Amino acid sequence: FLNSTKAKLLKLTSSSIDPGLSIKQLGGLYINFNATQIKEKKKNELLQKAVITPDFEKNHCVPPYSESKYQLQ
Amino acid sequence: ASSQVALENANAVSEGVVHEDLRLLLETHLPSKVLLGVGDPKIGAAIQEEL
Amino acid sequence: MAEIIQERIEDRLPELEQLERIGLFSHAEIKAIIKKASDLEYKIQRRTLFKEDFINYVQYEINLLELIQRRRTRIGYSFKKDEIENSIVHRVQGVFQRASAKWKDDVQLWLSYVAFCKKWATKTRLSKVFSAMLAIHSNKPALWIMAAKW
Amino acid sequence: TSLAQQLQRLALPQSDASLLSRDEVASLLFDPKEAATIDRDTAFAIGCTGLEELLGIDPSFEQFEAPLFSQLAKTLERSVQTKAVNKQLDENISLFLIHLSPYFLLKPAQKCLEWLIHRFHIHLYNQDSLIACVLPYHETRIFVRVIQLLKINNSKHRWFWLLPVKQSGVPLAKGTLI
Amino acid sequence: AVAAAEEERRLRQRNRLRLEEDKPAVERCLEELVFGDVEND
Amino acid sequence: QLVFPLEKEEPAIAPIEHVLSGWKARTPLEQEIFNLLHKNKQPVTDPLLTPVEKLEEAKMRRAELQRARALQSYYEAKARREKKIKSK
RNA sequence: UGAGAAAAGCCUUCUCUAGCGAUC
Repeated sequence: FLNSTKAKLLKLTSSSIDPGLSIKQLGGLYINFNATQIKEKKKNELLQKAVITPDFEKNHCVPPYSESKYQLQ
Repeated sequence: ASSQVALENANAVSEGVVHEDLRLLLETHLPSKVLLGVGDPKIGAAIQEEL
Repeated sequence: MAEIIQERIEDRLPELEQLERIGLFSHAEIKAIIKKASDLEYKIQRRTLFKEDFINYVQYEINLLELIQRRRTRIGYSFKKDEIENSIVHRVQGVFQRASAKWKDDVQLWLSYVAFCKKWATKTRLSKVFSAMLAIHSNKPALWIMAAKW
Repeated sequence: TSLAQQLQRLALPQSDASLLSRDEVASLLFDPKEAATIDRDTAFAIGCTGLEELLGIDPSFEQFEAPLFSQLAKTLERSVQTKAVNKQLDENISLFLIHLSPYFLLKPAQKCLEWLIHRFHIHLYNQDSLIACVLPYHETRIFVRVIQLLKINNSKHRWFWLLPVKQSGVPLAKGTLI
Repeated sequence: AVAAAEEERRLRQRNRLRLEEDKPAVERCLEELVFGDVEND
Repeated sequence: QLVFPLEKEEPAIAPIEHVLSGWKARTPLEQEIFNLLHKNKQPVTDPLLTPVEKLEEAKMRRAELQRARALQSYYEAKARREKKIKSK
């Protein structure tokens, strides 16, 4: 897709025009055109925001699972 | 591009003259019967003389 | 809420019923397509918007287009391209335009839009895309080269 | 309260209130406020990642790819199907939890358990299997979280004696177990 | 025009028959994306 | 339904080729390339891609447009020929 | 003032802003 021209099919020049940046250097295209990177990031960011943390075994009392709104206020 | 470029444009805007960067943007993306809105009457006359 | 989504599903209905006319798709397949299209439509019409929903919508329509393309060769039916394929391509172009308007700074979305325009869209539509790209991203020399290369 | 006793005895996991609303969501890994903002795709991705990590350590998990960690399991919801389907699901979940029990302290097992809780609501339908899976680790805090997932408030419930470790957030003592 | 419509109905049945007997492996990958994996029996 | 004002409005986004006409030359690089082209026959812009504001010079220009259209068909036909070979 | 007065824990009904959404 990045370099697939019809001039490549019908040879008219020795070499083609080179763009400095490539798809592989970047993150890559968001969609597939034949027979995911944001999904791992969303999974990894969600994983970092978890109640189970380092020193979870260290704490003596587990924080309560749920609180009523009145107690939180 | 840089802070020195920004300082040059700031002086030109204050004096009311058209900088080369400003004309580069205006000539490229404006079709050529066109209404242009500017905040300064002095820069408006200068643009109308150049373009 | 569901009024805009309902408008879009009723807009999607005629090509589905034409596909049922073709024999390309069965009635249960049409029902499943309607269900998944509604499910994907509900995500992109919310007050809180994310880019991955637009990406999933575009990918689903691309997959549907590929499936239709594969089945038409086996059937041998080449009529009524404009009723179905052009409508789907127009809807995908509208989705891309909304996504690019919402997120201008993302170059990857712009390049995906360019790729889809190359594969499925008229050359003048791709011509309009480059002008929109170079208008706000004129500080990147590589984008100038890509437009000149095409 | 005689009507109230009859109604509370007539309650069933199928007619739970949380099935019909998203105000509260039960989650092993997240607090309910953040857990109510998670799409099914994200939880499915976490479960698949956990199972893929588990496959490296132990191969024999591959048989759980199809019935529990596939698209068919993604679309399936227990309440819609009959009792035979629920019984087969119970057998599959019990087998998978038996396989999970050695690796429960590891994170991929926690991810798989989170996906199971999100999709099949095993804290309501498979209390005994979950307790059997988590019981040998009663000295840990993740055990306290799993107990906090369950609802054991009624004094006539089988697991009522596990109530304080839910209310106070402390591990179960071995003397009480004995 | 009724006989013409009856001719088209069998044509739909003939096209529907041919698309179901033989399916390549690539197509089955596509159908799960487009239709999902739902069993109602 | 009646829409006011009655006069029609052009589409919002110009498709590049229309924009290319508006630019002129001020850089010394452009001046030399501009000068060398007009002393010879080669045009600055593509006639078919770039529209112009709606005697003999018009007739020969029309012949130039017909030839330019002829080359585009010739390149497409040659592109079709190699595509058929690769399909085989 | 006079379902006296005072304090704690649960449901019900509702009020304000503030972002966010309207770009195809």
